[PDB]
Amino acid sequence: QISVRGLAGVENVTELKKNFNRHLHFTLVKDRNVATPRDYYFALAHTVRDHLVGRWIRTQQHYYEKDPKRIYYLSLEFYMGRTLQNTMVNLALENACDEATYQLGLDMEELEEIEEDAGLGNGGLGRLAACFLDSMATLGLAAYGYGIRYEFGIFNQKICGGWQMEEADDWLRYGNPWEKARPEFTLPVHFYGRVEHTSQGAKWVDTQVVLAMPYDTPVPGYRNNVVNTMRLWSAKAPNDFNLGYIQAVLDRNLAENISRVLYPNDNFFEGKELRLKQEYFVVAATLQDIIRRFKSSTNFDAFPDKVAIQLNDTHPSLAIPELMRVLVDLERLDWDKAWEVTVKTCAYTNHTVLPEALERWPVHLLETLLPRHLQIIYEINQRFLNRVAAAFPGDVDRLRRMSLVEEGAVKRINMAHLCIAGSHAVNGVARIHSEILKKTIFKDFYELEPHKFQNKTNGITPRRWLVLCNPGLAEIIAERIGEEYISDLDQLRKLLSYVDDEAFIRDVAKVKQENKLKFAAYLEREYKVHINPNSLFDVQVKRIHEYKRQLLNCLHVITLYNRIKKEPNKFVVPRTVMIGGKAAPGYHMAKMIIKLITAIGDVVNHDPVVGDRLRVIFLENYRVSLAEKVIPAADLSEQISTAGTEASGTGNMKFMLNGALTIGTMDGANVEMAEEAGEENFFIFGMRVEDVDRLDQRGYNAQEYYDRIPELRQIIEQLSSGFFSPKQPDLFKDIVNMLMHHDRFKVFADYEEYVKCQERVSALYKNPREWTRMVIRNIATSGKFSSDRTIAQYAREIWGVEPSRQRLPA
Amino acid sequence: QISVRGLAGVENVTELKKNFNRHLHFTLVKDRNVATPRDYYFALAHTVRDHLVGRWIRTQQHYYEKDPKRIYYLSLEFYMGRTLQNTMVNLALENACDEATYQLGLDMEELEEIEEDAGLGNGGLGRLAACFLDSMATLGLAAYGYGIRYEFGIFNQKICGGWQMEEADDWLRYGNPWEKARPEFTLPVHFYGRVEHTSQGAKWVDTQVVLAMPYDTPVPGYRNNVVNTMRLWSAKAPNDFNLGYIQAVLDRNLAENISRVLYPNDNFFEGKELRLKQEYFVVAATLQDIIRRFKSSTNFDAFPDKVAIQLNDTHPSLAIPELMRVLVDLERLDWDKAWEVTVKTCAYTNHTVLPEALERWPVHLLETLLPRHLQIIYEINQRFLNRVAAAFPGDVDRLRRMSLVEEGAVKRINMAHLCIAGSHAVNGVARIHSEILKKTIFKDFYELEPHKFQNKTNGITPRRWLVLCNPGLAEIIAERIGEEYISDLDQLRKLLSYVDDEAFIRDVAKVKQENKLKFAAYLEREYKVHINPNSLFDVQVKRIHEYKRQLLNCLHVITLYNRIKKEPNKFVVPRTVMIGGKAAPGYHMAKMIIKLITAIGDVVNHDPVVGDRLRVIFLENYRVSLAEKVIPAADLSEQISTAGTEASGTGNMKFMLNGALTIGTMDGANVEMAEEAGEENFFIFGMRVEDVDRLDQRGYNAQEYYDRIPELRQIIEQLSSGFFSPKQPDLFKDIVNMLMHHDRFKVFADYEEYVKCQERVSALYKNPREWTRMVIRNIATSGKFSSDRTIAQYAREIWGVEPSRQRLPA
Ligand SMILES: O=c1[nH]c(=O)n([C@@H]2O[C@H](CO)[C@@H](O)[C@H](O)[C@H]2O)c(=O)[nH]1
Ligand SMILES: O=c1[nH]c(=O)n([C@@H]2O[C@H](CO)[C@@H](O)[C@H](O)[C@H]2O)c(=O)[nH]1
Ligand SMILES: O=c1[nH]c(=O)n([C@@H]2O[C@H](CO)[C@@H](O)[C@H](O)[C@H]2O)c(=O)[nH]1
Ligand SMILES: O=c1[nH]c(=O)n([C@@H]2O[C@H](CO)[C@@H](O)[C@H](O)[C@H]2O)c(=O)[nH]1
Repeated sequence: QISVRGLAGVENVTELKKNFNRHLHFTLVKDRNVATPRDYYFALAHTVRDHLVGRWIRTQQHYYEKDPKRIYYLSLEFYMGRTLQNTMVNLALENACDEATYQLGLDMEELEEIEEDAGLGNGGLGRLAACFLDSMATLGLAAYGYGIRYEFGIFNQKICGGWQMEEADDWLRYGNPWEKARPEFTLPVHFYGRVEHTSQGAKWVDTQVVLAMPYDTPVPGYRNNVVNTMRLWSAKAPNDFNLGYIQAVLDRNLAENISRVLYPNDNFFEGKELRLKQEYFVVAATLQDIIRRFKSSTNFDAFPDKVAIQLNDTHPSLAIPELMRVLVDLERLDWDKAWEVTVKTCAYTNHTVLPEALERWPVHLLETLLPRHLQIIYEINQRFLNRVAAAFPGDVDRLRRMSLVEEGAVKRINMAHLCIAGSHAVNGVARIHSEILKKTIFKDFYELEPHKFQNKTNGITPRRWLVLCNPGLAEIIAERIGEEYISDLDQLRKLLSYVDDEAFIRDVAKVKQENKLKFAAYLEREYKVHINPNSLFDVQVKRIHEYKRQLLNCLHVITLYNRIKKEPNKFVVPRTVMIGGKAAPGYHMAKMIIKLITAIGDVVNHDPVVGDRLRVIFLENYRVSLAEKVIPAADLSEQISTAGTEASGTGNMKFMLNGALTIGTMDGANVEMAEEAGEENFFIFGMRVEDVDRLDQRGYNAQEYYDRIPELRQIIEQLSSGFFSPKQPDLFKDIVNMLMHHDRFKVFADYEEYVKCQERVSALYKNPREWTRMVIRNIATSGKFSSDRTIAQYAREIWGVEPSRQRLPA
Repeated sequence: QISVRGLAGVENVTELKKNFNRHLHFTLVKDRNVATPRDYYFALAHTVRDHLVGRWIRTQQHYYEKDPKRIYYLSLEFYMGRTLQNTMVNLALENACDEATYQLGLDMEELEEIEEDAGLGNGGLGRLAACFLDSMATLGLAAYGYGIRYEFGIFNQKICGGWQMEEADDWLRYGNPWEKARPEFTLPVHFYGRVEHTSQGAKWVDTQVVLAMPYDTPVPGYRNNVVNTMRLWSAKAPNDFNLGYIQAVLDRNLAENISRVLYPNDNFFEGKELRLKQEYFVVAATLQDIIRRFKSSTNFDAFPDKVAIQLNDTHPSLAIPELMRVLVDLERLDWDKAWEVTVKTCAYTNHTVLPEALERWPVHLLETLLPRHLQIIYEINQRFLNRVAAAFPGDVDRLRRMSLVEEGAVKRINMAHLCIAGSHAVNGVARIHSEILKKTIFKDFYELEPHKFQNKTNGITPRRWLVLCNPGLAEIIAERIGEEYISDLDQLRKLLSYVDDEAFIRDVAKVKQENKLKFAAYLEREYKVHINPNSLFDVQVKRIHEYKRQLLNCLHVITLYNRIKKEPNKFVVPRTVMIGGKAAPGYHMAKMIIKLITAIGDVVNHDPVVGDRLRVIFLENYRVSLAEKVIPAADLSEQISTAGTEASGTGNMKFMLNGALTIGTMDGANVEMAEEAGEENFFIFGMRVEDVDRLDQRGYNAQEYYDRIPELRQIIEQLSSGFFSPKQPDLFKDIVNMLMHHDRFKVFADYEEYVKCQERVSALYKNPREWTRMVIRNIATSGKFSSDRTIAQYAREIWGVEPSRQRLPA
């Protein structure tokens, strides 16, 4: 059908059809008479999977032959989403499979919707790991993703009575055709026990054993025949476990609960023992696997030359003391040599400066669960502080500020300090974020070892986030500049010479209108809700959090509603405001924000006077697959976090690449996006980081804004009086109280400028031609935000390896 | 290689090899360089499985087209063992696969040993269900086996310090290539709740829901292209289950524990709630499946004409009240009509008369877990007793004896009485057993409804128990009379005309010697233990129980040892005594019997004076796969249960079919075996049932035997003094006490005759030629014990269907 989807050759279509029928018969054990849509989906999945195996086997054989330096990306989250379409795109099989299924009398798009999302992540951090794996394979790096195979991923969100309800994400229910169990590589992981100090070295004994069984999933690079591996560990009890008889067998569940479920917290630390076990479980199994592969290449001096370990946040921070344990206790290396190897092998990526998100584990927990690691951490701390004392003699406060051990109510271990001390590189995820790290929270560390600190601005993969979710846009672009940009996004700059091209302007606007019509139809199909496709699609999708300020968006929506009610027969640019995202189960305020959104919609969407001029819809169960649908249909991207709180943001990049203009604060990657496109082509507003600091020094008083802004006062009075909750007048009392007395994120402070800025947005939308020309200027300069650029920087500046765009023989 | 293993055609061997390589590549994702023996086993399993699918799909389509009466065999146990070789045998692919793997440079026998046994059963009862499925498919019946897919089957037995140690049987660890999940047929099962009586009928509400997910396994008939289905249910929690968040997800384990593990009790009732849940779980899911299939053929009058439900023991007895519940509460049929349909649909098989094995569930348990079923059971009881009262006016004691409800400490429901009342046929499993049912335990019921009682003597499948485990014997037999006997075992009688044939006599003896050499080698291979292949292989394998009297065997062994020590230089026929079997985890006496066996071996096997004249070995982890190895190598089969206790026995039939002579009591099927072969060709000894009754009436006093038999007294004194347990002199005090003061099975009473009989056995073994001629007379008359004969009788006399030997187009 479309160019960028590859060729539909005669031979290939014929081959695909016969293999599809073979799998339906032999694999699914069914015939066309009793086969269900799900049966057809699996028949197609197995058919596409077959095309991966050959490349998968030779890629790994290749690495064995060439023995290049290996990159190990450790993360407790991999937000993969669906795999079928992504695999077809990277193998250039989309059109052939589309044709083949068509001839079999089937609609491939219908079958694609049957696949469950692999929701092994919460949001940005988990998605970043997924985009990175794609880019590493596309850049020919010998990379491996290591994580946990959660039985239950992020919960499915249901909205009942306007409230969020959570239900288990049993994604493995019907089976996963993409994974391959490798029980032959099962490894033992130890817990509890005690430390014995013998003649030669310490020994960790009397431990409880839990087995780690790996499951491998293929990660195909973009049309380069490279297929890397994502290995996820599953917990298994040993057969002699607890061995009444029946009860002993049933208690196996205890040990296996380790890989049962993903903790649903986004940017928030919850110090639960089960979480600590998950963190050590992935680290312990992964390192044994790494060392095994290394020995199968005694000379640990060359370990850093053949191995690079990237820690995604502090979640896998235990890799540092665990590597020391193995080298010192098992391999018998002297401490100094072991430490040298560890530091040169490990690199750490920091993701958010919010204090409530930092991992600080109680010493009593580590003491009971990992006694040897606690001892190693104390020793690391002792030697690190000796270095600090020698560099800054007499600076006693610096010593306590930098310690890995925090004193107080309960002693805790600051995992971020542990990661900085044991890594040769520490990076932030956006220029402004990395600068904040050096200027504030890690100032002491930067002064001691300035060379360790770097910046690696985040990115997104243009495969899933353009070609896959927005084929129409990828096509009109390819028509003008070719297909090379798909793996070299910087080439999009060539589109700048088309900003005045009437044909192009018209095509860009047509693609957007088509995406909006498709999404508008989807809303009625699966969610039965009417919306006007001619309105401006104003969307904010991301996890619900106070710092992301979905509340500021709500205030604007209510402002628009009150203005309309005041002057009913006055023209206003029609808008469909869409807000979506999940709230962590125990985050009360976030759950109240969701209720507020649906409550506003209940009032606005049923007011006769408003008509189709304003609609407020809450996008239920926002996840990767839904993002792929709504982002291509958006006109306006809301990135309005308080300056200095959003480390980077990645959703913002997805919107920019798909033809939406951005309204946001100078926070995270927004700053670099505006810099790339030009501030005149971005809708910037609000306080800058410096402004926020000035306000804090002075003392933030929300009352002041309430007293001086009539429109704001009206809104707060409506909320307090029960205007949006008739049967429950004080339902939103907690929200009003927080906004008025303890708003850590200064919602009111940016209210006026935000509303003003939104007016400028509506003004531009009234001029279709100029709105589109600004869109083109955004798409044309979004190249810097490809994760291929990000990974190339990690490879050269941190891992010490060169990326390759060379194809492998298929 | 051998005739009975089919042809190794040029085309087929070529096809098998390419498909084997295809699976190793695409299915296992490996190459010949990294493939392990397990990888090769799976490659072979998937290759053979492919040959099943076509026949499986058309067999089921066939039943849909012809709509024959369906037979549903409900059992909580299906002791299947391995599936690879059995599948090749029934598809006539053994030689082709042997050749194909040979050419690939692989040993098929080595690969077959890699497959895990499907140990979803405890012993005879579970194995009977497995043999039955094979015969039903071979006889072309539209039959379905319904059970539970236990995650953990019967525990693996380890012997440590002479004691039994149990370890979890994680048989699904590496995956099961034979099963096919059918999540599309997932059904809800209800528990707890309460009963609401409305205007029209009662309603079961406020229940907890557990999902039942079916897994289908193919059951191939012998070379007739028929492939039936064994459907096993797995428990799954609903996604809204219990929906802190984390804990709610982790608590899903509670509900899913239902299908977690098989209760390891053999011939013993343990009234645990979890077991009751398993029993209802299988019954509830199965009946919904049956009714669905029935409606997809309103007219429940014809239900009994299209459906037959066979209850294997009382374990699935809840099918009766559950069928009534559905018909009355859901379909709205009047009670009388519903009862008529139920009785005509259900048939019940009784398996043992031991009182401790009878299921008698506490009313308080049924009251809380299945409130509606308890009400239905009371109503059934009320109407049944009204019938009894009318038939035997004034016989008040008969009323209390026949009640389904037992009064006393705690009220209980006698499930056997429930089954008799609600079934149109009740059968015993051996002639003597069925007679005992009518004369004793079910006398009252027989007098009320004599027509209901029948006999169906057990049998074993000649496919697994001859062709598969003893190809050498099947071959020399085929050479003389053809291959027809494999599916018509009665033809073995033709071998009687070869009893004087010198060539045949020599071949029979050669095959046995070969089997013994092979087994003797196996013992050293996997268990490192030396034995003399020239000795008489005396074996007793079956679950450890007091009624089976492994203790009587022990007394004989010790007698032989004491006699040798007394007259060292006197000649005696060499023997290797082998005893094997598992003991239920909580059965103390059985565990003590195992310890006694190993203790005897410790003394006997290391006594210089004995030499290789006597060896005592305990066969560890006795299971189906081990039975297939030891039975073909046996010379003497020990079937020595106290007369009247072994309902039938089936191991006895396996030994008779494989060339071993039998020493046993006139109990269970032993009586019919001796009758078929002729008492002169059997080694019968001990009390008959009538003798046991006389002793009980008089009062059994073990002391008498001890006082009058010097050799017996010596043995008991050795046991008491610590002769077999030096470091622990009183280790066997419990055994001696039981034998002397409360032996329910009269071990001493049969001691003298047993030892005398064993002397006659040794006398015959000294004459190779005559021993073999007697063996031939046994094999020649073992035809009656084929499960094909058993199933043909069930089909004609109970289910109302005609068996067919017609092939289906492949
Ligand atoms: O994901 C979450 N983010 C949050 O900000 N919180 C918040 O943490 C605060 C510090 O303990 C509490 O005071 C708040 O009541 C709580 O909502 C959560 O409980 N969960
Ligand atoms: O637990 C967390 N979850 C997250 O999603 N993040 C996020 O990681 C992203 C990738 O670097 C950043 O772009 C986001 O700004 C950050 O909030 C965190 O920093 N921490
Ligand atoms: O499988 C088993 N078979 C048994 O015979 N027993 C027996 O049941 C008897 C009745 O309660 C007890 O008195 C015995 O001590 C026990 O070993 C078991 O505990 N388990
Ligand atoms: O729990 C039980 N397990 C058993 O193995 N049996 C057995 O079932 C067999 C098949 O009918 C019989 O041949 C055995 O004699 C009987 O003990 C029972 O009767 N009960």
